Amino acid sequence: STIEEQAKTFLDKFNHEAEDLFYQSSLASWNYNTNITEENVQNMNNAGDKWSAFLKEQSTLAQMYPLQEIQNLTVKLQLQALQQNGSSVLSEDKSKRLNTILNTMSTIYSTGKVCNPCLLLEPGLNEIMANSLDYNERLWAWESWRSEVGKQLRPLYEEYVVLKNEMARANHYEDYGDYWRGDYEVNGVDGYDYSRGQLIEDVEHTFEEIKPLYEHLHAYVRAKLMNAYPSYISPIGCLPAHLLGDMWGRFWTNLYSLTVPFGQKPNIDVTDAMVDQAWDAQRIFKEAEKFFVSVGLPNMTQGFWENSMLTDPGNVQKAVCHPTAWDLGKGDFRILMCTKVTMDDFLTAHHEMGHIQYDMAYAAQPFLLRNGANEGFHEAVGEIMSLSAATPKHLKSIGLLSPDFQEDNETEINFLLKQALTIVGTLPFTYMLEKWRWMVFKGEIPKDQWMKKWWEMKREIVGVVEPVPHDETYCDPASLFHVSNDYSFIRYYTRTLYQFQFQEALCQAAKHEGPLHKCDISNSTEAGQKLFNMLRLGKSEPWTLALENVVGAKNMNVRPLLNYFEPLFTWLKDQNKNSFVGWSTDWSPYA
Amino acid sequence: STIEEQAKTFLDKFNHEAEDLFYQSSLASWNYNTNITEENVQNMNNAGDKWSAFLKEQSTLAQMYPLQEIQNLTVKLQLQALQQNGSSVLSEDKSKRLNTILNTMSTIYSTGKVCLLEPGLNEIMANSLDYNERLWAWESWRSEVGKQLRPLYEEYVVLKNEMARANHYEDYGDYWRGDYEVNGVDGYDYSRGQLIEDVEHTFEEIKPLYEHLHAYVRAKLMNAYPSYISPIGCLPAHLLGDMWGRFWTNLYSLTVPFGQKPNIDVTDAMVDQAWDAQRIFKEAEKFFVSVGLPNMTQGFWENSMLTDPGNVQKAVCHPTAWDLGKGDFRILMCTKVTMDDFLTAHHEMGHIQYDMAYAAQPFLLRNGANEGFHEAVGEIMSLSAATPKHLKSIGLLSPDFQEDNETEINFLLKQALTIVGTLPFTYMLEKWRWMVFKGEIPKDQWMKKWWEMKREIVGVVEPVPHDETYCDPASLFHVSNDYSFIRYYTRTLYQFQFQEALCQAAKHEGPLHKCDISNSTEAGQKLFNMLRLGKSEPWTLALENVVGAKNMNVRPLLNYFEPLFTWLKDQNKNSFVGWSTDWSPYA
Amino acid sequence: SKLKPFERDISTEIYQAGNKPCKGKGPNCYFPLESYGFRPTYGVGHQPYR
Amino acid sequence: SKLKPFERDISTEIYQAGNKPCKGKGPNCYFPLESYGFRPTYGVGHQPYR
Ligand SMILES: *[C@@H]1O[C@H](CO)[C@@H](O[C@@H]2O[C@H](CO)[C@@H](O)[C@H](O)[C@H]2NC(C)=O)[C@H](O)[C@H]1NC(C)=O
Ligand SMILES: *[C@@H]1O[C@H](CO)[C@@H](O)[C@H](O)[C@H]1NC(C)=O
Ligand SMILES: *[C@@H]1O[C@H](CO)[C@@H](O)[C@H](O)[C@H]1NC(C)=O
Ligand SMILES: *[C@@H]1O[C@H](CO)[C@@H](O)[C@H](O)[C@H]1NC(C)=O
Ligand SMILES: *[C@@H]1O[C@H](CO)[C@@H](O)[C@H](O)[C@H]1NC(C)=O
Ligand SMILES: *[C@@H]1O[C@H](CO)[C@@H](O)[C@H](O)[C@H]1NC(C)=O
Ligand SMILES: *[C@@H]1O[C@H](CO)[C@@H](O)[C@H](O)[C@H]1NC(C)=O
Repeated sequence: STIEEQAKTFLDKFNHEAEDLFYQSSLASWNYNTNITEENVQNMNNAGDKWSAFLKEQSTLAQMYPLQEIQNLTVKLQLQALQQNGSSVLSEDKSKRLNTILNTMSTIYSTGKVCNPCLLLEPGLNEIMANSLDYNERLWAWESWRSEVGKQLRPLYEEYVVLKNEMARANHYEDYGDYWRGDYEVNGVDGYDYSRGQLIEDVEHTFEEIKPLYEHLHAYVRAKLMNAYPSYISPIGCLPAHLLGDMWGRFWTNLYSLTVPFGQKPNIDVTDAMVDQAWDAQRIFKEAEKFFVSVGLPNMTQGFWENSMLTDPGNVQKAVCHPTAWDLGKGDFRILMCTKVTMDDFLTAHHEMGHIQYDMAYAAQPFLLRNGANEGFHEAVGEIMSLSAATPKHLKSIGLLSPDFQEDNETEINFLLKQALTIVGTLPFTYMLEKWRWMVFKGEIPKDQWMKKWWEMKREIVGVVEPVPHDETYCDPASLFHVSNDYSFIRYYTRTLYQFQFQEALCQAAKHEGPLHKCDISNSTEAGQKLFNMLRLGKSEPWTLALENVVGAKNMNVRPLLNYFEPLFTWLKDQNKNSFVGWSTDWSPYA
Repeated sequence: STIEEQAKTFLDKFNHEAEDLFYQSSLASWNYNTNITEENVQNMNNAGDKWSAFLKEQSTLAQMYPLQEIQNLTVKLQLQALQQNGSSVLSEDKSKRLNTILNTMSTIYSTGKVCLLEPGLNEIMANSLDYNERLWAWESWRSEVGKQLRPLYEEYVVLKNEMARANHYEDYGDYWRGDYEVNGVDGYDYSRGQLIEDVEHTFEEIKPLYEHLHAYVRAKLMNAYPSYISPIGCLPAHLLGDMWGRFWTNLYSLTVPFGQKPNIDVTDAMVDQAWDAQRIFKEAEKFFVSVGLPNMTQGFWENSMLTDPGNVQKAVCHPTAWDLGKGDFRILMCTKVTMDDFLTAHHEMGHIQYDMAYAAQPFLLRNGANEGFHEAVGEIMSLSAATPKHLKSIGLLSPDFQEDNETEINFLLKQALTIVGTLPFTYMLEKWRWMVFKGEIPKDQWMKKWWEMKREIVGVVEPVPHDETYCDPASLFHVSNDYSFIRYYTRTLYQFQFQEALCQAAKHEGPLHKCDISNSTEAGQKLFNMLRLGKSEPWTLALENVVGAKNMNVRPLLNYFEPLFTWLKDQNKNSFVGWSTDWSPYA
Repeated sequence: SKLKPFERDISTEIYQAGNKPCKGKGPNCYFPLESYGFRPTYGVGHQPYR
Repeated sequence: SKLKPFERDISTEIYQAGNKPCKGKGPNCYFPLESYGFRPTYGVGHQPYR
């Protein structure tokens, strides 16, 4: 009748009801996305509100079982997941306004359009900028968005920041950015605690270690874009923001077509082989299944194949379709896809199935801890499945890539450049954005200066200068869905570092030699068991320890990043010895 | 992945490699001291450098296993033993100069002389009562050696202090206390300042009866030198028969309480018996085995050389116990049929017996609990063998020999000149060195503070105070070199505390020098188990277990000399008691 | 407590987790039995078996 | 791991004391076997026996 025993009884009851109630919600959500009906909306709304009320009531009851009196540790951790007040401390009018402003910011972002020289930014205008060859159109697009939508999001963004900070104080944190940093804290461990401040410091020190690859990559990208538009871009100055081809600044995938090392060199693309071989999209999914069995991970359940809906709904069911992996509870695992016979769908299939390998292993833990070690692990492990899907060893052994293919170092460079530009080019962006959001929530920077600070950070950290000056009314970061919405960007950076550290840990278990991008994880059942040992732990074990058992380090290292792109880093250095390295932050189209 | 598990695997490897290299070093050194030749010097130097090179690499690796994460205190202590950087922390140019200085200081010590230095300077002073001859020899030697020793001593002190600071100690005196303080344990920690104060307090508690000995001796010097000795002021140091001031023992022939009472001895019996070096040690072994200490095995007996081999294979005739490892234990000595050699055989056997007991532990712990316990255990068995009851029990003392209290007083005075006379001097010297390393005294005042504290603590002073040009303290072998003198004073008390427990086990009523602690097998076995502790259990607990206190125990020393202090009390009624610091022989 | 061999306990009394006397359901008072959710879409380990 | 009755092991595989593979010897890479070193002067428990 003490706190630990009553806590044990309480959580077991919660886990049973939680499995049934979340399942009802997850079913309603799946069925709705599969078939859009008025009834499915009511099922989503009823299951969601009942489940939410359930969670709020159980959190309130959780509060009567103090964490500091419990010696069991497992229930302690489950209570820590449940104890956070959330909206229960925040004043009712502030909570109502916070939910209203979040819904409003999402609505404006997704419904506000940029009128052509009207079009929605996501994906329309971004696709046009990515495919357009006229930098003046990209420049116009950036100014037009700020004029048409940025003015709608700014005053609400400022209020949103204040309301989230108020909630953060209600939750006993300095600001909402700190609240997000708190997702990475652990306690009750043998020297594995990381503080929020340490998480920030670790990111900045890691960037100092990353910088040589970023600068050599950037110097290459900047010089190539300069050669593409030599009458506008300075040979010394940094690149203009509109040239990125991504209004958000997150994806540098839209510069690749201008920075191609050799116009005549292909990237690996096995779409033609699948079509010529008449393979079904569900067969490339079955081949991914064979890969997972070969690694040494559990085989896929029949329930997945029967419950999953892998093909596009087409014109039969009104539907919303995108790749995503679902865990509905009680052993019900499924994937929603718009599958196509193409290499992009294959790598996505590996990403989403890997997410189910994890949900299948997470099922060993109680529902409330039935999650990954941290926020960034799910995508990072899906990316681990993607990296092994991308290497030519995997594709050649399956038969997607021609049996007569031989490595061509310049082709490997073209692949590595495209991959580094997407994966690495985004890293300092993600960092300056998370850090900007953190300073914005903290309140250290006045609201009007925030736009200056964003412009300065783009120039100082990534070598990106806004081609057009903007006032306080316009808001540049709000062009990204996740900035207007409630989203922490620390996890994308963290996911990628986990991703490269994993590729190295599994490469070492696999006992492969050569560049880390050459190294695969197919077969290599030592790597399978090594990975299986963490998958089964998920959120229940400290995430720092959960990774430590695999990677062999107290924290994450950059080294696997350089190993993956080692031939690219070497090539970039060889060209950069002649080109200008670094960038001037004084040059600006504005100036 | 756990620090403790990795530390254990590391230490097990270390202990194996360390034991094999230890044997190689100790054997080569044995061969050189056993047989003096260039070939053994070559093996001595190569093996010593190899062993030290091994330890520096193992210290570097030991530093990768933090001590606070270790739950096994044995492992934690072994890591502590290796993590200390020692000579590796000091910058290369400071180390090069430091080693040059140590070798130069040793060279100067041997180079200087009384216008050869050893043993003749002490023979000249000890064997002559001419005030002026002892004075001449004192001034003549220091005038030659201290001029070159001072600059090097001062630089040595500064460089060692830099070394200590680099190792997170306040100074090198603090470094030494760091080596004497207990570590690797939880809840028994002592502060270095506390060890220093505990020794100072112990000194102050013993001093009041030492003043009674000092008044007695001063009166005897008055009888020898009526025109030169003040009854109130300080006594001349050159009249002790020891240029270094360490001992008052060469005054014994002047200070004998009862001239008609010869000391108790059996030498005549060893001479008629003609005990050789090996039988002196084997009879001592019979005593040690009966006491309960471990038997000396046949390997030791065949490997040791307890005799002078002669000029063809000349030995270094300095009685020492050697621990070579892997069961190879040896004693190198040049034994004569004398009482000093009988007691020396007991001192070195007990010393090596400590080594024998500690060899059962891991290599890093195959060290004694305290440097002072090896000598203290030797000294205890030496004192026990010296006890008249022992000499009677073995049968060498004449069957009709009759002991009395006055003969014991003569014995105790010799013991007092050895212990009571030396303790305030050695204590003073260690405190003086602590002030020079600590940096409390400016370098140009190091000799002035010596003079001042010599007047207050010891009461025997240089016949003429030396000039700031000369460093007289550094003329002493153990001052010129790298040596802590805290271990001599504390070793005496370590011996008295152990002697107290052994006497209590004997359960004899009387003074500590009278009780016979021979046989009493359980007491020897308990001391053996204390020896086995090595560094595994701190020396402070071994002492607490013998006297029931963490503090050093004043009582057994004063109880040992109590019949002598009573004699001194009867003589003190006529003499002036206490040392004035205003008058010196010069003034 | 645990059942004895072949024991069939069919009690429906509410179990109280704490010391406070409790009647009916409440914050720390729970019905001893729970239902199973059986659906054709649940996984192999969650499906009903006869 | 420990040996079973009458089990013989002739492997010299290097043991890695951390969480990573290791090629050869190193700071925490331990070769499982150690050599003997026998001398005529050793004690009873240290001398070789057949
Ligand atoms: C993992 O191992 C399997 C064998 O267990 C490999 O499968 C073979 O792949 C070759 C490729 O040319 C085929 O010719 C064989 O017929 C396959 N064997 C079977 C039984 O299907 C697989 O290729 C390995 N993975 C990789 C990436 O090489
Ligand atoms: C908020 O959580 C704390 C536990 O940290 C609890 O004591 C407090 O009552 C909670 N407040 C509300 C309104 O739920
Ligand atoms: C894994 O599941 C698939 C499902 O079709 C099956 O064909 C395959 O044989 C299974 N492999 C193993 C090793 O169970
Ligand atoms: C979509 O759901 C509604 C309501 O359940 C149903 O009547 C309709 O037939 C479904 N559409 C398809 C294509 O199955
Ligand atoms: C590829 O190899 C050729 C030699 O076969 C070499 O000349 C060329 O520079 C290499 N390219 C890269 C990017 O390493
Ligand atoms: C002793 O030294 C001499 C030097 O002449 C050498 O020849 C002899 O072998 C040495 N003996 C031993 C046992 O080391
Ligand atoms: C020794 O004992 C005798 C016993 O009568 C006593 O007279 C004498 O004074 C004692 N001497 C000393 C020095 O205590």
